[PDB]
Amino acid sequence: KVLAGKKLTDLDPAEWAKAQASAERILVDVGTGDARTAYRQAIAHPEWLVVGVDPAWQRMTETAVRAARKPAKGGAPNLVLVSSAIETVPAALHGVADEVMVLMPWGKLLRGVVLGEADVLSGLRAVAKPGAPLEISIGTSIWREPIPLEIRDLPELTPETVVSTGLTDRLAALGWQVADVRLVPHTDLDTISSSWARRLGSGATETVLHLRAVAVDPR
Repeated sequence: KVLAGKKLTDLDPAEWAKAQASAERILVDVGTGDARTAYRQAIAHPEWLVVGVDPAWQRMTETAVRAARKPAKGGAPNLVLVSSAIETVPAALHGVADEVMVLMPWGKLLRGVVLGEADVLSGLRAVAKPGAPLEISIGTSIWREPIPLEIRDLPELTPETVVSTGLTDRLAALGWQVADVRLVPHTDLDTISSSWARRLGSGATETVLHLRAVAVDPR
């Protein structure tokens, strides 16, 4: 269930309850990578319960080590790294998110987002409270060669194609009322995708497709 160092242990239902009650706000990152991005949201907002959810738990191990240390040594006790896929999220993670974030997704998470697949979008909808925003950010440079296999068979997602492909309708039918979709050129990449193999301040930027939606009633 939950990362505790380099070992994943079980999270006591009670402790998971107190942590929720104790938090000003709950933020859920689906698809976290090595989870440095989730770690920094936790450091910047110690009162947020930041929850990183992703099946590939071995990659979040270093983040978990650094987060387990004492406060003065860069520890972050408000960071919860959950080992789970979004398509079959456990019932304890149902309706907890004040905000759901999908920051530069890869693999199935990325493909399900571009295609508007029921299992990914409903899993994302399952974790959110009514009114909670869905923030999806995808770097557009994934559509230059070589285009990643998980999306190589699709056309480039633009603000205009999001509507004409019916993605905006599939989102609304699954409980996601789209509010805004736009391209933001020259976006500092360190804002939505940190990494322990990357140094902050490199100033690397990219064009990023943003999509905000709000959790409503499914059809």
